[PDB]
Amino acid sequence: SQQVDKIKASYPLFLDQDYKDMLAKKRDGFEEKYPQDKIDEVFQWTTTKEYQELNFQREALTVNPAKACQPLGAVLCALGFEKTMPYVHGSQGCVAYFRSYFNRHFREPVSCVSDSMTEDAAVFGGQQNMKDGLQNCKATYKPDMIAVSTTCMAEVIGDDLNAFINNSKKEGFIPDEFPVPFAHTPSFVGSHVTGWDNMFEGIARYFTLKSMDDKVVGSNKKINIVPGFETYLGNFRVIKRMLSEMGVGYSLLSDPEEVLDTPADGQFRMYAGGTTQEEMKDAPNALNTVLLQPWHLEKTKKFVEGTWKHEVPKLNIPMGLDWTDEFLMKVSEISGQPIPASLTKERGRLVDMMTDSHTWLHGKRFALWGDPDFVMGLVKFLLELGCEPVHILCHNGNKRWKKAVDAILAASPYGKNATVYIGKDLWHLRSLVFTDKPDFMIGNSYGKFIQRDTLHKGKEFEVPLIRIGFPIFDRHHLHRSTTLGYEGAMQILTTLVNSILERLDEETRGMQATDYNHDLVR
Amino acid sequence: SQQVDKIKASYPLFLDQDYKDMLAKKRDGFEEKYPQDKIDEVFQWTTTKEYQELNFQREALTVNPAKACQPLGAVLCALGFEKTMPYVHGSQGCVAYFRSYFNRHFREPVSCVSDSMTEDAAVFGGQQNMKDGLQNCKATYKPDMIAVSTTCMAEVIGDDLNAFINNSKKEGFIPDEFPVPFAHTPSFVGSHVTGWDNMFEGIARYFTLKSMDDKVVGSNKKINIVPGFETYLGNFRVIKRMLSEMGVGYSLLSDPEEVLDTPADGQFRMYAGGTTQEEMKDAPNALNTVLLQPWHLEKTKKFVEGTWKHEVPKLNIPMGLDWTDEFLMKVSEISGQPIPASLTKERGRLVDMMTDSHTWLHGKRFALWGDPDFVMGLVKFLLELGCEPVHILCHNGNKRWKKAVDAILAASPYGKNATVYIGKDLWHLRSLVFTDKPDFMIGNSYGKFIQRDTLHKGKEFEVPLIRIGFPIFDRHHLHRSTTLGYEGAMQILTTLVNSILERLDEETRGMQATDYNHDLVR
Amino acid sequence: MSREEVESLIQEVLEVYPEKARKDRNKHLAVNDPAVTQSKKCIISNKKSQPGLMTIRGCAYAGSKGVVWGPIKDMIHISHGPVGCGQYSRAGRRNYYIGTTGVNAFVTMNFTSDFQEKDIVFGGDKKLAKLIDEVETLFPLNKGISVQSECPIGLIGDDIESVSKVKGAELSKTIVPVRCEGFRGVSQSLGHHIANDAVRDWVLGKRDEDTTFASTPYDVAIIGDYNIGGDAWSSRILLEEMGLRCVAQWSGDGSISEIELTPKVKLNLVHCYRSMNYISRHMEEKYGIPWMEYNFFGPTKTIESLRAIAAKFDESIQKKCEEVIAKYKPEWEAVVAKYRPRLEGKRVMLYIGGLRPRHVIGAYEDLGMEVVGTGYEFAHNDDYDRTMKEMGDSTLLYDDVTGYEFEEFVKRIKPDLIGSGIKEKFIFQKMGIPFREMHSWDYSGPYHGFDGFAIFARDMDMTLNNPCWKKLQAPWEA
Ligand code: CFM
Ligand code: CLF
Ligand SMILES: [Ca+2]
Ligand SMILES: [Ca+2]
Repeated sequence: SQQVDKIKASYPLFLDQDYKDMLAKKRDGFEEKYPQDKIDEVFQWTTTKEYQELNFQREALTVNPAKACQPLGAVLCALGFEKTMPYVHGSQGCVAYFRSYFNRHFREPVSCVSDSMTEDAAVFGGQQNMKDGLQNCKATYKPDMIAVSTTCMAEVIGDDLNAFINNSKKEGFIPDEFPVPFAHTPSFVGSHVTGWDNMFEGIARYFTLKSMDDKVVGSNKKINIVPGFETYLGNFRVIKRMLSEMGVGYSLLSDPEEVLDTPADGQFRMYAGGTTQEEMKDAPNALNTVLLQPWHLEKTKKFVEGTWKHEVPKLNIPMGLDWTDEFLMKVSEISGQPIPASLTKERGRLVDMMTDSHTWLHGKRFALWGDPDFVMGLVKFLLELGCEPVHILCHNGNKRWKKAVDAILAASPYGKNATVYIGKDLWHLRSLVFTDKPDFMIGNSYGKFIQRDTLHKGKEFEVPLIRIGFPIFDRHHLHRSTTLGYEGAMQILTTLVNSILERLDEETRGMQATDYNHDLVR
Repeated sequence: SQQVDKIKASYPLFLDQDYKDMLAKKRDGFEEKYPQDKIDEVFQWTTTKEYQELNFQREALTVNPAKACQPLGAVLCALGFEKTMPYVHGSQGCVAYFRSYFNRHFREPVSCVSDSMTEDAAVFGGQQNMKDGLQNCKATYKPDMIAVSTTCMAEVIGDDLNAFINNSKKEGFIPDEFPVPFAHTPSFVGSHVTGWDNMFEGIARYFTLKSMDDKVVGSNKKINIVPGFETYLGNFRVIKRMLSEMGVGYSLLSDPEEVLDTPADGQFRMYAGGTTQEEMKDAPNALNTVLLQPWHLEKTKKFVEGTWKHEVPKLNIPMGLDWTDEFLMKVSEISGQPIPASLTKERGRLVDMMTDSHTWLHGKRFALWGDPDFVMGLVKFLLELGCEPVHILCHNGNKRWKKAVDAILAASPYGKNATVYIGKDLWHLRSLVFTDKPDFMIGNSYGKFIQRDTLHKGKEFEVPLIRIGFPIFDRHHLHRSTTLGYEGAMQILTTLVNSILERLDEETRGMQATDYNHDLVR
Repeated sequence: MSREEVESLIQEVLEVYPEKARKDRNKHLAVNDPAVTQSKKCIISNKKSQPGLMTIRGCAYAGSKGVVWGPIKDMIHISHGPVGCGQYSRAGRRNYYIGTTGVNAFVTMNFTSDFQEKDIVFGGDKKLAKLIDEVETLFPLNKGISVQSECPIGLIGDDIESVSKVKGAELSKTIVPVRCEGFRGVSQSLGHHIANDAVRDWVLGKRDEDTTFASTPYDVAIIGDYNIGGDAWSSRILLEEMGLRCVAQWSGDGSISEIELTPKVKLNLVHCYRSMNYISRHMEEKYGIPWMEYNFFGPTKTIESLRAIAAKFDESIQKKCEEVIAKYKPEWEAVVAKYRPRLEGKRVMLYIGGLRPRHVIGAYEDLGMEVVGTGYEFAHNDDYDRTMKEMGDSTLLYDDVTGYEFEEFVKRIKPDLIGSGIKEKFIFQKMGIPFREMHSWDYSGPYHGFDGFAIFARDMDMTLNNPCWKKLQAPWEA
């Protein structure tokens, strides 16, 4: 039933007796589910070191990964350029998935097309799909540029994107001068970040390679900035803020902050502001290039140093105090712009926030995951706060990166009990938070299930999740937040401290029992 | 005992058996506390309408007020002016309290002095305290200005601040030209906000009254802005941001954003940037004056219109969509500056956030409290989101203000089941959240005890607190947040939506039982 | 309004398309006219989507793992291929279930063989085998496994059938090899057909020789109800209330056991025609189990179905059916009494998968709303025939509508409310048109049956008459 005045949705609804009873009968009648005892048993088992060991012995099965295939990154990278339309040459299924994946994280429209290759397109090789697809795409959505990415299908069948595109132009399907940069993004290699890398490098090649003759380093008096796979509007904005705050001529390559934040005013802007093609063509003329997230911009680094001849600084993702300092100082050196008292004060304030909260932070053990750079940085900041990143997991991480983080950990007493895990999925982490239980875990929405699992063992075993990363689907607008620079640092610090206090208030909310420690002031 | 490797503080400590047993024996042995039954009984009683009625029949007893005495406001107001030292003529006890009260909310130093009046100073009237106190204050802390406020003690004994100060100067205790504005702030009248009002008006009189001859409205091409009692650094900053974003010549009178956010860099800056005396002296030359929080700037309004001859616009606190629009448009009209596409887009984004989250918001009933303006505005925004501010409580509210809010509520279907409560303390509200239980409550740290009480009745009776207002002592750095303008609106919206989702995740975290609705995407 | 104004609209939009694409698209845009029962009325469906026109279709994988196979609780489904499909698909669909996720139920999880380059070049057929063992070891309580082929698997030709048969025989576990390679077909549609065939060949037949199950004259089965937000449950409660016994729900709170039990049901109640009709026909021609379609969207439709269903049984059932209708009458009545006035005459446009676009029409009309246009992503002409008797004369119809099309159509039609998918939501919200997700119920409760109707009603009002809509334009502009 339903009480019109106070309608109950799925949640309170299926808790009504008639419903409960129905499910009970359904279960006992046709589900043949394992006895509650067996269930409870196997569960307690999944929390033991014995289980965890077998769990880590996995060589084939991947459960609850902490990554996505290349094309996703290629698309995001594509969205960073002015009136550019992401075009994924391959199965249409992927594109639908990409769009929705981003739709849910940004709560914004996500324009992307596929040339819809099917059975015979795979067998015969979809060159026509490329031709018609490009023509149709331009004519219908009138984009200024089309960024081609790929699907495993197109990668297996070796569809020569370049050949196809070239022939597409030569056969009059699209104007010969229409910018159609491409990039091979095999789903089965690297991850989404690699896709971002490949896509960017391809675009960089497109507007540069040939025209390298008239280019001269530093002539434009700008500093190129490559964000890489970034899913926080605040992260793009903070970099641009600081740069402008210093009066540093810069050029953010792949800036979709606008596309991912179109104002709702009765009008739909498919495309929005982004990196102008001219900025890309002129990019080689820049003083240098700073890669905000170096660990997944490998191919781009080689192209920039090799072709653009830019001496890319060995800088870490500008996360946390130290790294942000290094970033600013490096930029300062390259541009000759002194760090304004504006930023100096901001740094001081963050330190002040750290000092005000060091009490609660000091000692808190965390488990975390996400992209290489993000994680690496998060770790550094955690260390600066006096916290312990015991379980550092980066599914899409590599041997060298692990070493880097290990060295970072070996540089601080707080990293003493930390352990970096590469090529490990969230199911592995689930075991880690059970066996060697941390205080909280920092990660994307996928971790909410780990917290569900942990709590199911017991309240004192519950490891609260702190949503920082990608993707965040169960929380509205967190994508606006910042993690980079002092600003991002301050936000993260605040978030952490308050998360700690929250759980404490809960734990001490028990009247008569634990409420004695329920302090008004903390 | 204690395990050196894993030391347990007060919380986990007193839960150890030997400790529990000790308390049990203490209770049963010498406390003579009422039987657990009686306790449980009286508790269930305090949640009934019967209790609530008797609770509302109170005419003398005030329990858990939602306000503070005038001097607190006077002090905060004082801190908004360049190198100014708050001086409270009266008992030293107050000053210690004021400082700490703010210390805990801002997590910053709070400089304020008292001329320490004692027994004989009260009987004989502390004129000497004023003389010596002022001389000593200037000489020791070298302030450029001293803002005198009062304590009930000094208000009862009718200490003529003006006479005292005048004589202090004439008798050579301080230079005759040293700026010593004063204000009578009887603890037992109005509240802290009134203190802010009085203090400001006194300062405005001091640098204006006599020198009104050479003043001409609009000559300085600036728009005066009076923030009033504001305890969110972000609230000052957002106003200044928008104004500068429009290119509007403005002058924020009483700007302690700097004093309340000194960077920790091995140096202690007692005083920081604030409203320069010149800005105050030149204030009458402004085009007009906008009172961000009109409801507690009454005396100032009369002085501005009366003496400064400024036609102060009838504007509501710039909170939420509509009111922020009105504020901007009014400012636009007064300054002749068109609202930049910068702000227009920002408005659009907020609307977009509203549209993206309207689903979860629509219908959520809230209980709230705080200063008149803050509350009034919070209500308006709540209505704009499609939420229902059922219990609107403003202890320091008045008859006219109630009417204003009522009219606002009568303007929307969502205000249908709302009820404004003036002169009501949090104990009254406690009953309201028990009898007519809302979804969440928005307020200061004092509400954490109401949530404690509610949960004690049962989980489904627990009404989570959303910390927005003053003071917030159990959460680090929330004082940096913003509530004004689209920026503040966005933050509040995000905070609310996420608060809702949080509680839902908790309610649906029960594996097998309620976790079926534990959605990854929301 | 008026087919002439509509036909002009269709023809106008088609103008941007290069001749080739223009020619094709025209065949998928049509003005409805009841009585017409075919494609005659300029409407062809289930065909290759035009490249570059940004369609909203999915892949065969989505058809199998996404909608049909994924929903099964006590069964582990392996997204066989590179990471991505599984990840993007992980807990996207709200096919609700009751189980201890991780120990006996696994829906929420994303099991994948995380294909890496060397697995393609050398064929991850060995990887799969090793994977299965790891699964049995780490998830003892699974009652079966299913490999969902992603594009790569289809191309490289991995003998997944054999791996399944060999490992299955060894471990004595049901391992179902599904060839739902994304490229195979034209949408999620074929994925359904494939998944159905997989069920037929690898699961259904398992209990044919077994006669231990105690059947009753009222044993029914709900097929084609994925319990989105609890949809199946809200439908089941009604059926059982009128004396029926729901032996199994296909891909709702479904277990492998009840699926195997299905061949013992006296009647199959098909909700989602497009996805289950295949297996329904098979169960008939083989086990002689008759099947009928039905609708639970809105009281009129629900009641209509409840009666038609009870009519297939004896009087005890029919009599009970009326008691049920009687019981819920004051409720849904009160619902319309409150909400209809707020939604009276409000026009709505839709676009969904391959059922809802026509099925929800009834519910809308029950609240006094008019569906001015609707369309499917993957529906075949089978559905379109049925669609025409539901759509009012001169309403717009579209198959595999391109993004650009939906936009322009919406521009002139100017509906008061639009119901489509996630990839659409924000696009129209930007335009200031109240949008409501008709795939995921916009994270809201069930819509099926009477209890679901109350929720559906509230939701429509909630959004359609939300104050946020009036605030789209800034006062300083006109
Ligand atoms: S878009 Fe149903 S034919 Fe299929 S996931 Fe939705 S309108 Fe599917 S009713 Fe169903 S539970 Fe669906 S809502 Fe047929 S199962 S491929 Mo997207
Ligand atoms: S249409 Fe469908 S989702 Fe596409 S591939 Fe084909 S079965 Fe799969 Fe998979 S890893 Fe990513 S999303 Fe692909 S590019 Fe490969
Ligand atoms: Ca949006
Ligand atoms: Ca401080």
